[PDB]
Amino acid sequence: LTNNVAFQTVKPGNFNKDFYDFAVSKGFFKEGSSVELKHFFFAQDGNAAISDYDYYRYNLPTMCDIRQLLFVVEVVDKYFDCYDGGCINANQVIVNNLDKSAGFPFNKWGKARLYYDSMSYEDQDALFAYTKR
Amino acid sequence: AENVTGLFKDCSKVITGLHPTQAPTHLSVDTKFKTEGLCVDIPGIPKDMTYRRLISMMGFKMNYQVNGYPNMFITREEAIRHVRAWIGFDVEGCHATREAVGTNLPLQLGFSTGVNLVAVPTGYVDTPNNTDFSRVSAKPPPGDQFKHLIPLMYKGLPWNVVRIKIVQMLSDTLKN
Ligand SMILES: [Mg+2]
Repeated sequence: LTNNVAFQTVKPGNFNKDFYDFAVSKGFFKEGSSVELKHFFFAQDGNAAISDYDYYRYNLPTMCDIRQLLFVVEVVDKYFDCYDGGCINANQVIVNNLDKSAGFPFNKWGKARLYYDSMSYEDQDALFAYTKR
Repeated sequence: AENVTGLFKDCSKVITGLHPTQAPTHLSVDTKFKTEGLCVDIPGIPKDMTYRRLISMMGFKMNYQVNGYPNMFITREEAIRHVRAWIGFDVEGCHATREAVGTNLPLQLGFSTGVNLVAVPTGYVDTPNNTDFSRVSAKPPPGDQFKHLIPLMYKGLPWNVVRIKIVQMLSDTLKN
């Protein structure tokens, strides 16, 4: 999109020295003991994002045994017959935390509050009806 | 004759006694050279130049009395004055098998602190050159309640790591 690739890095964590001094004062963290420190804030260097996106190479085309699949789909469906679903109008959705990111390119002009707050119920129902075709 | 002790009981499976030279004591020499309390040089049979005899270290009972040395067992009053230094201790061992039989090898080490180390079976095998601290093959005790040790025959550790771990554990437990 733009003329230079961005390299994102991941900073290390922060240390709470008072609690560590407390815990060693009360006799924790002994050598050879069972409880210890195993959970840290690991840092990453430059080409971290792409080196993790590259992990999709384990996804390969897969052809399924169509008949046994057509049976197990019925059984799985039967595991799922105690609930109720169906479309609902715009004025019945429940959004917790209307203050998260809105994806790309929208995140250039505010959080999800903006778009969930600048489109009347008519526009939302019209958008649904549109994607239904 | 004679009262003896399990101390240094040569538990090797081999059947022949020792040649006078390269025998540690008198009892260990074979019977050929033995002619009334003395050994006689028979150049007929020569000396083996390779042999591995696993030695036992079972009952070591020290009550020595010297001046510049502090005795290693204390009474019931002095041990009371010196609490804050008490630490439990218990060991679970194994048995020697294919090259020698008769003794125990330590395998697990507990402490009053929750730590449990575990070592590899080693013993003090002697050799025509000298004594040698080397690996030995073993097997758990046949007691059924000891079956929870069968996995532990495939964990470490070389003793040169284990004793360092012990030193550091005791250090950071009793330094204050
Ligand atoms: Mg025990």
